[PDB]
Amino acid sequence: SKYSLAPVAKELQSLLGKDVTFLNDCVGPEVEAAVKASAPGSVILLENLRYHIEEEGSRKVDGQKVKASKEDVQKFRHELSSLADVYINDAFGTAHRAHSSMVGFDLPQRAAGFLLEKELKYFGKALENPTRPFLAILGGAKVADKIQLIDNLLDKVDSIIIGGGMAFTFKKVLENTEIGDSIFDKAGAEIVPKLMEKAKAKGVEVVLPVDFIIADAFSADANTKTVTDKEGIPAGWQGLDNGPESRKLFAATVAKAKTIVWNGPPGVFEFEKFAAGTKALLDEVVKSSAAGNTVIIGGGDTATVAKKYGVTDKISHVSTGGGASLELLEGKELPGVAFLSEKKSLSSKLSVQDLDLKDKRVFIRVDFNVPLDGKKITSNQRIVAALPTIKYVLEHHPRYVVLASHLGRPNGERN
Repeated sequence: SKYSLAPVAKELQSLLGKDVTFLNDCVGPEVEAAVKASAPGSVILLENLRYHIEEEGSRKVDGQKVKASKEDVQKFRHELSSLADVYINDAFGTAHRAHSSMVGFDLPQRAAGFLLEKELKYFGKALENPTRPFLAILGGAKVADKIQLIDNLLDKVDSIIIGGGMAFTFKKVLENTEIGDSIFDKAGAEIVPKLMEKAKAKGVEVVLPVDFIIADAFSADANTKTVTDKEGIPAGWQGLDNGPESRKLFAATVAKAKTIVWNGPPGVFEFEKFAAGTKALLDEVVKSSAAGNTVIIGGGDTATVAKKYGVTDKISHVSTGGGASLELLEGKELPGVAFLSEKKSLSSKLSVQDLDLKDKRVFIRVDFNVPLDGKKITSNQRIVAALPTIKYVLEHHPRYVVLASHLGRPNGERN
């Protein structure tokens, strides 16, 4: 079956050098029986949690949402729960979701794993107590979306680069720039003044692009040409990337920073033609961490850029999250994180390390949502990254270590 975690159990066994019992489900008498029948200290990997509608809580049948009742959901959670004495969450990328594997273990022995810990830590120090200047680079199509993100960041950054399609609303509202058919956010336009007034009151330098690579159609082979903000964008065109001067301007700002949080590329890097400002910005960000500074790449978007050009090892921290990263930056409490244990901060929270794990049935929600394109993993990175926690727990003599995760989108059904 397509979204089966079967290959992962196979890979994890070698990666661990310890036998891994793979189960064909995550809940049910058979899972409960197999687990109880495991040798002491065994490692067990359950089947894709999302084979069940009550993990997420709903699924879509022909574009028709089908939501599970709270009781069936509470049932699933109870079943998940019955497999463990200790619950460790090491799945940062799903922590912003109020899913069963995230918020359904009704037991006090709950803790964060090393990887989730790292995520919270990095984003915690940056937002809370960074080496200054603290620079935040944002990029995206919509500003209406980033309102709470931008607003939370102004309370902490020294400088903020706003690039990408969202820039245009900022540019048309503030400097009445001639944007062509560029993405304009009528809703965000209303709030830009409020946000700018806040930046001034806090001493934040807001850096916008001053020139743009414009296209006659939003496609990989559209006609392009460079224009400055002064020149403006004509009808039939739209900005899809940073211009040559906006890059020197962003590069200068990047150079000034001691802590950087990058969340959104400056242009459409997916398009070979509109990827220059991004490779440029990304080149700047690497030099900065090379010079010893703290560069954290958030999102999944920006993280894709780091991987695309192969410089992940050059960055202080590329977030695994994506929507989880974003929520941290907006300062929202993550469902799965507010679910964790005490002290309330990011840099805080109970950890695997704090709990007694000997003779304990240790359940760990890992991230084995590895990419596939050969009905076999194409990047076991996520699996490799999960090992320290697994290995830490194993080293502590547990009754066993039950592992759960999701993979792909089975859509609340086996597929």
